[PDB]
Amino acid sequence: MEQRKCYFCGKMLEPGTGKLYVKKDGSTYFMCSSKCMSNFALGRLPRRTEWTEKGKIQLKKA
Amino acid sequence: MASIHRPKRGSLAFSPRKRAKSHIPRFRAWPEATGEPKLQSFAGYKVGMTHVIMVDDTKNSLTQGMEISVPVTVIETPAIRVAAIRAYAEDSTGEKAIAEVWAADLDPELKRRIPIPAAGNQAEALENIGKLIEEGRVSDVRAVIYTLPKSLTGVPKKVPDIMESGISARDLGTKFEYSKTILGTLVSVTDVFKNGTLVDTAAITIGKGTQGPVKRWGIQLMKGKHSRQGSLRQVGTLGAFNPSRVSWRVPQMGQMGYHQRTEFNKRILKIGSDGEEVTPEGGFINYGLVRGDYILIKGSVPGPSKRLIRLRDPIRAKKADLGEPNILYISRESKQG
Amino acid sequence: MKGMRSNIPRALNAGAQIACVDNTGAKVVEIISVKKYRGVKNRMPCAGIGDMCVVSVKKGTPEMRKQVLLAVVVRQKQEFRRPDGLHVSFEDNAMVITDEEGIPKGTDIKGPVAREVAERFPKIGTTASIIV
RNA sequence: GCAGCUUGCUACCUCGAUGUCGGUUCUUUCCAUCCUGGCCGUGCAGCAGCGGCCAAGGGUGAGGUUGUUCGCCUAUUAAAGGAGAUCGUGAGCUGGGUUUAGACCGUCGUGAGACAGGUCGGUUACUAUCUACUAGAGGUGCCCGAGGUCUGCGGGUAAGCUGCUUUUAGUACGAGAGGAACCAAGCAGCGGCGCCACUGGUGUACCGGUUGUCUGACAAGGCAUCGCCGGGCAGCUACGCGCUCAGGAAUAAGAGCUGAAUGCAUCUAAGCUCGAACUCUGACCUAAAAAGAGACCUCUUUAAGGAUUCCGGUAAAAGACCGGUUUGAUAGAAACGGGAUGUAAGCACCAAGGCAACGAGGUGUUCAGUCCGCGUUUACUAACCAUUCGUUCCUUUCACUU
RNA sequence: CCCUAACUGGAGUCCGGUGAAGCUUACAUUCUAGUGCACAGUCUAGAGACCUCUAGGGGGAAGUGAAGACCCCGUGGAGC
RNA sequence: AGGCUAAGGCGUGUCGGAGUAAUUCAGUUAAGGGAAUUCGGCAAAUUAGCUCCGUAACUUCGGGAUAAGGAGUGCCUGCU
Ligand SMILES: [K+]
Ligand SMILES: [Mg+2]
Ligand SMILES: [Mg+2]
Ligand SMILES: [Mg+2]
Ligand SMILES: [Zn+2]
Repeated sequence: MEQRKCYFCGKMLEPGTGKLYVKKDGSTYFMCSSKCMSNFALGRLPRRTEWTEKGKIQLKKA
Repeated sequence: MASIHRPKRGSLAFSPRKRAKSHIPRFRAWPEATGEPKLQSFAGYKVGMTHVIMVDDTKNSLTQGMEISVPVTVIETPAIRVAAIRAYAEDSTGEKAIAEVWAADLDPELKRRIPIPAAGNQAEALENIGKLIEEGRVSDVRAVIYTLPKSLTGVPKKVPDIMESGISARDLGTKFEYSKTILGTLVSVTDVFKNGTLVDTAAITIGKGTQGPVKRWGIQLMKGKHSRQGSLRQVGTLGAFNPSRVSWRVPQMGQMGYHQRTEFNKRILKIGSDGEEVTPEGGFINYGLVRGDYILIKGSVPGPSKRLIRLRDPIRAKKADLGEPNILYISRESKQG
Repeated sequence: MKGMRSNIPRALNAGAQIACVDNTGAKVVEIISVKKYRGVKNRMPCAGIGDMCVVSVKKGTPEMRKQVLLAVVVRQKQEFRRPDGLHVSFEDNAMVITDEEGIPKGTDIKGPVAREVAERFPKIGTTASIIV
């Protein structure tokens, strides 16, 4: 069972669920839900979004 | 005229598409015995769906040996009671009920369905059935069972559901001996079905009420300019000029769902006793949590949650011994997410 | 053809103009029909990843243009599920020119190909730089 | 000779109107069979053809031109058969064509005007009485009274049909080139039935951002399509997911066995064995209103039990259906779990700058605030109080009571 | 359009109030075939059919609306 | 203009209740494809204000022209 981390929120994908998104340059992004995929498609960066682990890391930098 | 062909809209194999006459599915056929005596059917209640990660053990499959995610239906299967033994006589006009003996002690909530048979004739009724079998008046024996939904909490009902189940045995005397062994006992789903085997599921499907031909039969919508001329979800024609009538085969509105349906070759992926193994975080939506022993059926099953699902051993199964599934992960994540 | 392990929706129907992502000189091809596809009344021919289609070269070189060719779709934006429950989707649709047997006419494929076509057509797999 | 699917002939019906062509939608039938099944012949090595016989169960599609029918063409395809149903189908649709009034071109005519040429434009009425069908109810019939479980006279089904690839096998066959079949596996297309763990859509619950304006400002709100934009649980849904065999019997064409007429021979005249995607059975759905109107068991005859009221939803257009009702988790509240959104207001500090007043905004308090048409715990409130039928009604045409 | 889905408001559906019109010789629960002015719910022979009610789309009643505007005929008109 | 509000006029563009089917009138949204629909892109969608840059064939020299095609735009602070 492959352990996969959501690219946006940083949550671990539960097995049998979630999405893999592949860009043209071969870059692959795991999405745990449709919400993370939508926020990724809006151009939002995870570090600017407070509820994600990268947003929490950026805020906790202070 | 040169015609474009289309398969007929829907199946006429389930006509008339009326409401099922009971909330319980009735089995019209029973398979043949292939071993020791046992009940050929069981009844549970549908809880909901989850999915498991299992190793694909299906022989010859492309994904055999690797991890696959398999949707499953969880069905609560509390022990059923064997309420009665019924003997049948076969003649030219088919089977007729000839004898019945009820178990001496029956559950008090059975009164919600029927007035309780007394603890009267059981030895003499059984000896009457034995005499009838010896004199050749009996063609086969069936067991009358009922569920006890009071132990469940997602199913609100306390009134049992009563149905006849076949007994699988090599001979009629063996059937009678086994039925006398099981009469009045509580049979567990492990005493009927084994893990990894195929079964047939019967239930009354989800009721949708009165539905139009587009949803009921899958007729085409009106297309293009016709979509906005006033008949969008209506059938194009009801008939020809001759014959001067609407055929019963013309798709029309009516009751949709709440029919009896039998599915074939649904594999049991796990027989469980601890309901915490399958209940998700936050519970099953609109149901709650599994409490007693349950069963995991691969894929979908007819009916919504809380419907009685009848399980019988397969009548048209193809594959031989499948094995015990290797369930690596049962998903207990929130169905509400 | 040999079955794939994944379930692929036939996302592209006839008339779809798909970017061709090999070095054969075809930039945009339009699906005419789908090989090994019998349809039903009113249904357009449908193609998902791993399918071979008859195409018409809409853009590209003058030599390639207006030619009826065979192409295999290797990327699709419509999500498809792998056997272990993961759903995969690409950023765009892509195809590569091939023959009947499935051998690419080009030599390099810019961009990632789906693993399913890589198994169903091993030469597309070897020709591609990365398989996702 | 057949058919009546082309065009004629005819004038029997219809001129107090049976609405035209083509397409579309939906249903059905025929077989003279295009494919799929079974066969026979071959100038049939195999591959593949050609010809014929049985067979109508299933399939017979997508596009460019043209109003087309028809036909041509394109790429798929197992094949992309033909025809009937008022040239099926306008109280279903469409309106491209034809078939009104306008106008142009050509031709004809002195002219008005005409054309079986072409061209541009040109209103598609009705609340369903009966019948038929699709579904849903109330009765009466049958019937100890009631309930439950069955049976199955019957009705229906395509519930499956068909390809590709692998294997057999680069084998049989063939000089080579080429190249099969039984069995076996997987996948796919179409069809059918169901389902919502997953994924997608929606989600006028909900959460947030923001424009214009109004309620004096902040805060909180109204309105502008839900103002718009972003996200989205439940539910529904498909673009998602599950299941979708045979086997047996009896046959068609046909191939044979035995077998006489006709000493032999003969598949046929009796008899017998095989033999199809057909038929039957088997699956599956439905079915005591099967008038032969069913079987069995249980409970009880002032009862069994049913309905109404009550709290509901696995059900639901009305009816019906399925449940619970204190001996209770049926619904709701409360809290908690599980979720949605995205970090509330106020306060403090910072803020480009401004002498100041102010100051969009940033940071902390704060994964906060708000919200949940899910669950759990929990009788806290509400499932209480009734009513009604199971008696022909009054009567003493009484099995009784002042 | 492939191929439809969900949702919003108004109808519809169900309830209270109000309250018309249009088809109609009669009968009428039909279905098949034939027959017959050769296109029958009523004739003939069969086959079916227990009655009432509700909803529903329009197969049929050669449904209803209009003494056919197409064609011909009339020792009928009108305009040109 | 449109939107939101005064004043003034109204809740009488004079039936209500209920919230549960199909269907229907009018709307919102819609994966992937993008005219494959259709007689025909009918209907719907796209674009859209203002400023600046830039603007073809052809032309009766008037135009075509807003051709086409690009960039910017809110709020706050201080100013010229
Ligand atoms: K036809
Ligand atoms: Mg009609
Ligand atoms: Mg005369
Ligand atoms: Mg109203
Ligand atoms: Zn995530």
